[PDB]
Amino acid sequence: STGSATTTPIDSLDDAYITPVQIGTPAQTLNLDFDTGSSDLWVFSSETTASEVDGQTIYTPSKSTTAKLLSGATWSISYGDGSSSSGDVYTDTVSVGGLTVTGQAVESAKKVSSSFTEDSTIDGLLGLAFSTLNTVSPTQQKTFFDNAKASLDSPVFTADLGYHAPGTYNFGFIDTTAYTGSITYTAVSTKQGFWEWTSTGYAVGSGTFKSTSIDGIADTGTTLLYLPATVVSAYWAQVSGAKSSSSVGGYVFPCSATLPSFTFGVGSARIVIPGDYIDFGPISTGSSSCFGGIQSSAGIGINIFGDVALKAAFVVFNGATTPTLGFASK
Repeated sequence: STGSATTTPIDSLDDAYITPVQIGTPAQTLNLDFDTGSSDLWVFSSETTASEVDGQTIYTPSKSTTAKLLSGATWSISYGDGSSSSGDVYTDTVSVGGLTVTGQAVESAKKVSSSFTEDSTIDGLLGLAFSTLNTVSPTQQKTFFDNAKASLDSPVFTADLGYHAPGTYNFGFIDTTAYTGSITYTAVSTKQGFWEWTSTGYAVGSGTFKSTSIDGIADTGTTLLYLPATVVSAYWAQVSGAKSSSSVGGYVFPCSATLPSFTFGVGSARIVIPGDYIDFGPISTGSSSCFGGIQSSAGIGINIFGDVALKAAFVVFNGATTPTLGFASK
């Protein structure tokens, strides 16, 4: 089997991407944030504290003839941005772009933190990291991809995120029309539960490529590109007036600037992020200070190849017995 679904930016900055997902019988369609950095499929629901729902579409398990309470199971997750959610668990039928999994754990939120409430466009998350990170207790549950894998034509999914435009998540096949050149595959460590890999270096604009190993994670659920402070300083030093602002929370730059590109290495291959992809707009409405899309990871503990990086590539998440990642230009 295969599936193919369009993913759409939630706003004009590509702050996140939403993909429609069918849950239950009859189908209830919710727009979920597909997140290769986590492993829980959770949704706003009829159980979510009413004051914490503000415009999201909710899953109502009592209206699904295939929903079954997973007795005793609870979940609770905290994300790198400080947000969190928790609740109980149902199993139900879940379909993405024509690909159906029966018995998928659907984690129903009883509580969500303010940033989720405040974003009316995201009805939940669909985790695509390794199932070892799934938070359901006392019986850990499998991701949608893990449950689908054996049925897929090939045990892979691909992320093709757009810049200020829709893109595609495919399951079970590699669309050879969706990229240019060849796909370069690189090794993955699953030891932390992530799609963790080692970039071979970087360049700023037209500058020379610096060969240096950068371990980090391919994370569709993180907006920006988070890299070591040395790399980030070298980038922003090429932008007149750019500075790191403790009060804003990262590098800002004059909105009048033209940003240089940023290149990252995948083996001997190179992925070029155009400068425009690094502009996240005014820090507050009407400001002439703009927020940068490349930020330091120094306070995170891990480097994160988020959407800013991934949207410049066609990315293969290869879930073969030994997982690997593939990157192609497009």
